[PDB]
Amino acid sequence: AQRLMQSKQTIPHYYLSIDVNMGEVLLVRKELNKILEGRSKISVNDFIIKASALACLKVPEANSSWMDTVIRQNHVVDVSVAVSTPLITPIVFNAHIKGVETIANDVVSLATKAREGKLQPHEFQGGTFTISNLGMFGIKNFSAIINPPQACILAIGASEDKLVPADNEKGFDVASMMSVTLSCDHRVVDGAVGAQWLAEFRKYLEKPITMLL
Amino acid sequence: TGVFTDIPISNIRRVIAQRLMQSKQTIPHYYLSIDVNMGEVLLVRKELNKILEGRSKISVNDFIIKASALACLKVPEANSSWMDTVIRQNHVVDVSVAVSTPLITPIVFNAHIKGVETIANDVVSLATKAREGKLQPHEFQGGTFTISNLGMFGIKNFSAIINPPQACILAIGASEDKLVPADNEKGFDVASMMSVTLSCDHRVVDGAVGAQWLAEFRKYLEKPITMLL
Amino acid sequence: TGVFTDIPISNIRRVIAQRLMQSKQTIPHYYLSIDVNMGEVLLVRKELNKILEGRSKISVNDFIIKASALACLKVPEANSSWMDTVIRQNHVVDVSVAVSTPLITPIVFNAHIKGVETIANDVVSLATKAREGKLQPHEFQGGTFTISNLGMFGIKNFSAIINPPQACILAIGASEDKLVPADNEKGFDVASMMSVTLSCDHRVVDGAVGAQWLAEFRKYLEKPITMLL
Amino acid sequence: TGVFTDIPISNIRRVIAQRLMQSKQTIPHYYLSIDVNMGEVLLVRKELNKILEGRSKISVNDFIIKASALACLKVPEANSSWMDTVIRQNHVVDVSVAVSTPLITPIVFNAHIKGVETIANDVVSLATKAREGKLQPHEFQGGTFTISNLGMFGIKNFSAIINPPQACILAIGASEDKLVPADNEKGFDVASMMSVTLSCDHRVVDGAVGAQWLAEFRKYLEKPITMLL
Repeated sequence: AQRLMQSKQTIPHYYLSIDVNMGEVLLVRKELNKILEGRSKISVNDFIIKASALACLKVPEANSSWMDTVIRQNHVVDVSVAVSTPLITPIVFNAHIKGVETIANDVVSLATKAREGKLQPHEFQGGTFTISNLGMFGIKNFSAIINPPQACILAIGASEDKLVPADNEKGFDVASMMSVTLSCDHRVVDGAVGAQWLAEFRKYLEKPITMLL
Repeated sequence: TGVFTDIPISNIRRVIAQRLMQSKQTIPHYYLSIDVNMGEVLLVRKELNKILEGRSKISVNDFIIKASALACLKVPEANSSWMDTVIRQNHVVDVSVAVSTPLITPIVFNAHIKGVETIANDVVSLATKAREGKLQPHEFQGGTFTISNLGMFGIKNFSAIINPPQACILAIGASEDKLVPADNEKGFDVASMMSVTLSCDHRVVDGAVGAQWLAEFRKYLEKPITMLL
Repeated sequence: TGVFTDIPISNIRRVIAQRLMQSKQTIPHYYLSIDVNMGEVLLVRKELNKILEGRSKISVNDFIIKASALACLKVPEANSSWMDTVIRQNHVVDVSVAVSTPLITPIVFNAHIKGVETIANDVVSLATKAREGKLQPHEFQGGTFTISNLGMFGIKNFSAIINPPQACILAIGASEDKLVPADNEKGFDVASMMSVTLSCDHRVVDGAVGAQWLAEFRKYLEKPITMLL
Repeated sequence: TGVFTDIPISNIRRVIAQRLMQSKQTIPHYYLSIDVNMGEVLLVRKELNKILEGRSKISVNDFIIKASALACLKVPEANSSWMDTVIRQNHVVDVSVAVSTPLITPIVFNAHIKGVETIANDVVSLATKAREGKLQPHEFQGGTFTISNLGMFGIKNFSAIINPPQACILAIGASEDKLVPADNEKGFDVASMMSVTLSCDHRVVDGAVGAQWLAEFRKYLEKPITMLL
């Protein structure tokens, strides 16, 4: 409550939003799960991690922190996942490098160490980013408040089935849509770059092979 | 003229010649080979080149780098070095590319991490610094691996000798069009095939693991999306 | 951790490493190769397995043993050893099988005589005594021949180095499905192909006889009933 | 008898054995390979044999000689010798043919000049002087090149070791019938294929030129009239 009252009383928040067409990621996720023996499941959440990290590389200022003297800009990406708990927050370390499946295994081993057992304090340190998704609960859209060392949050909505315009005989087709919102510090993230960040994230997810680049 | 003519032996040629004579007189070499069906990589390469503005070309050679590096992770003992007291096994992958030159050898550093396009740009900037200009000695150090491909010259298959700090080489043949069996009405279809050979130290690489290495490399290339894992 | 890590060199690994370094530094190796059409052996193997109650499985590897042994009889000089004073030519065929192990090498004794199923049972009882238990030293003696196959691992082709008392190795590739020309309406048919390579000493095996050896081996396998002769 | 038997090592066999042990213990060997589509040469060979009265047969081996010689001209460094002080590069091409014998090696002198039929007659008159009669020592001198083919014996592919004054060998496989892709209604056609391997010294032959050599050889044989140029 002190973290929240403090940060919403200091950081000048603002909210940017988009829609992300998740079909292609659904195909690749189905396939990599087929290729894995069942040795390890892979969630959509892992692609979410991988992409948001690479985007933090492409547009660094969404991945920095506001210290009072100087703005601190960090070249390694930690990403903390906001997991609900009867609000434990494991950090995935150096996610900008490690592959999607090691990210998935990392987030599960961290969840097992969290949901029913104690974690070391070292994992709660709120390092450099936060994803926070509530699509399981059926929330369509939501805007979070952020934790003060950092400058941004990523809030993910429920995936849904909308009728987009098409070129076939029917004139339309179904599409999976995720509404994605992004809060920013706005002393460090001016709106055009928050938008640039959301742009790259949108492209790494609309076109998943470009994660290889 | 006459029946024969002589020219003095070059200095750098004697350096290389010492490396080669030494290593083929010490390391117990042996040769494993496979065929790799390159069609899917050709599709993904065409597409990522389409998505790039032409801001940067991407060769097949870069996928070759990325995969051989990740395989070095999956099967570490093909990526190690034989020191006389202990076998030295290194958790970071450097990969040196054997580029022909009127044999300059740039190293791509930490290729196990960096993405395919930064690997492509790295190998070109290293080639520009090599083919017509001097490189720092620091780049010739033969760190931890070597790819060496001669498919441009139309060689189908070839087995190289390796440089002694390391334990292996990857030699890549020309891509070609073979008639594999199929299930359609015709009963067959065309396929792109690359013959890939791999030399090993064989005090450190026993045959089953050299094979395991070749297996993973084959799967990262037959099924390119698994490079994401 | 760090950029590299070290582990002490194993004792048995140094024994093998001495065998390998020694033999690839002494024996003048060379590599002959063929393709062997394995369909007929596949039919006979299916049938003899059907006729056996399941009392004993039979692998393709056993036919490989039986044939290579009979060929050693037909062309003796591929089955001999180079001693410094005289070439030693031995009228009994032992055959050692190079089995991968986390490289244990059981010998099948007098395989030139015993039938295919006793050869299969011999190689399994020897594998059971090897993979998880100690063997007597007497079985590691490298007697007079070596088969070494890596088709299970998907290797297509490979050339091994040999162990110095002997003069040759047989390396077996993966079986595969190639489209050979035919005489029917389609003009072609599928065929099972095994690529088989054979290393030789080449002070004792001149190329025409290494080839003769490979010839007989090819005929005992292309036409399996002639194993009865 | 007994389990083994011995025969004294032959003198000439020790001479050859010294040549082989020496050269595979000194020269840093490596192996390049291609496939050569032999159909057109088969047509021209059939025709020139038809035009000759039967006054002289012509083998495929003669085209092999003519082409490898002209290629030695186009890419000189595959046709030179490694002396310790300087690399010796010779503007005349001798070519020695490795003929099997119960390993006699006649040399065809100045083959870069003489026509295909005089090359054929030269190799037969040299074979007649060799297989059942003594040759002068002057013909065994291993001058500047060696072809060595084992397609008669059905070997598909093989890599030889070379004799130390020289820097390379050409090993020729059996000609075979593969199903290449085509443009007609069937989608494919039969092709005659020869697998050709080439060993090199690799202090004098860097890989791109060994490849260049193999390239020209491939073109003189794929397109036989260009032998006239």
